[PDB]
Amino acid sequence: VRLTPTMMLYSGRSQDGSHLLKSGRYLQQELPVRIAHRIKGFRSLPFIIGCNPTILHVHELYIRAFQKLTDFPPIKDQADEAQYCQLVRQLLDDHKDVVTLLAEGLRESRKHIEDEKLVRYFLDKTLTSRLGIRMLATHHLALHEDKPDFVGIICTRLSPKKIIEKWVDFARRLCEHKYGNAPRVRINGHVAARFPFIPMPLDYILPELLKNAMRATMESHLDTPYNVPDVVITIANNDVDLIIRISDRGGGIAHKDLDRVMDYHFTTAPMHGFGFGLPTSRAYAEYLGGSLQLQSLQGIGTDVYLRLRHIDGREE
Ligand SMILES: Nc1ncnc2c1ncn2[C@@H]1O[C@H](COP(=O)(O)OP(=O)(O)O)[C@@H](O)[C@H]1O
Ligand SMILES: [Cl-]
Ligand SMILES: [Cl-]
Ligand SMILES: [Cl-]
Ligand SMILES: [K+]
Ligand SMILES: [Mg+2]
Ligand SMILES: [Xe]
Ligand SMILES: [Xe]
Repeated sequence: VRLTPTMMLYSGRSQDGSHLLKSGRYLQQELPVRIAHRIKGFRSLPFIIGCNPTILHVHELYIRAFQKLTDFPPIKDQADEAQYCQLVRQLLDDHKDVVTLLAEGLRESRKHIEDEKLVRYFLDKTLTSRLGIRMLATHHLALHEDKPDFVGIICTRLSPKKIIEKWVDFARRLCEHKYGNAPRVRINGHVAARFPFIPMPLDYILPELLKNAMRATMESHLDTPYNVPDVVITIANNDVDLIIRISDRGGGIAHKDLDRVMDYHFTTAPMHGFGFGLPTSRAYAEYLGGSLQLQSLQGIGTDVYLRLRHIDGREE
C-alpha cells in the first residue's frame, strides 16, 4: 500500500478483521530478517568495540529478540495475531533504551578506534533499521485502534503547521526551563497544507532541530535573555516533497566545527542530548528518501532544510 524504503505499511480493508491477519503475517515474516541483519552488524564490529559491556548487552538483546520472534508460530488466526501483538509490544519496550546504550557503549571505543568512517556507517545502518522496524511494528499495532484521520500510523490529512506547533511548544518549554525564556517561532509558507503523511519521523526530527535552534539562539544572546530573535520556519509543499526550513539568528555554526557537527557524539555542549540529533535526523531523512542540509551564516545564524518525500504520489 504505502511504501517507504522497501517496507510496506498496509492500508487495511478492515471488514472481518481479516486485513489484520495479512498484516500480522507480513510483520512476522519481516521482523526476524531485519533483526538478523543487525546481528550480522554487531558480529562484524571491530573486536575491541564489540567486547565493550554495553555493546554486548545490546548485541544480546538483538539475539534474544531474534529468538523469541523465531519461536512464535506462524499466525493462523485472530487468536495468534493477538498474542503476536503482545510479543511485538514486549520487544519494542525491551529495546527502549537502545540508541542511548549504543551511544554510551561507542563513546569510549575509539580511544581504542578503527577505520575513521566505520562507526558512522554502523550507527546510520542500525538507527535507521531500528526506525523502520518500529514503523512496521507500530503500524500493525495501530491497525487495531480506530483513531480519527489515521490508517495505522499513517495520518490521512496531516497538517505540517500543526505538527510543527506541537513540537514548538515542547521545545520552547525545555528551553524556558533552562534559560528562563525561549525564542518565539513564526511559521510561514504553505501553512494550510494538508496531505497523507506518516508523522513518526517528523516526531523525532522536528524537536531535535528546534532544540538546536533555540539553544544556539539563547547561548548567543546572554546579554538579553528576555529579548531574543524569533526562529522562523517556512513550509513548502509541492508534488514531489515537503520542505521545512528552520532559520535562526543564533550566531551560526563556526567554520571550525562545520565538518564535525554531522558526526555522532560530536557536540559543543542537558537539553542538547549527546551529539546524536543532527547525524540521526539526517540518517532518518535520507533513509526515508529525503535529506537534511545546513546553511551556516557565521556571525548571524543558521538555516536548516529538512526535505521528506510525499507518500507515493504528489500532494497539496
Ligand atoms: N542551529 C544551530 N545553530 C548553531 N549551532 C548548531 C545548530 N544546530 C546544531 N549546532 C551545532 O552542532 C552541534 C551538534 O548538534 P547535535 O548533533 O544536534 O548534538 P547536540 O545538540 O546534542 O550537541 C551542536 O552541539 C552545535 O555546536
Ligand atoms: Cl554474544
Ligand atoms: Cl542468531
Ligand atoms: Cl512520511
Ligand atoms: K553531532
Ligand atoms: Mg542537538
Ligand atoms: Xe519489534
Ligand atoms: Xe525490537
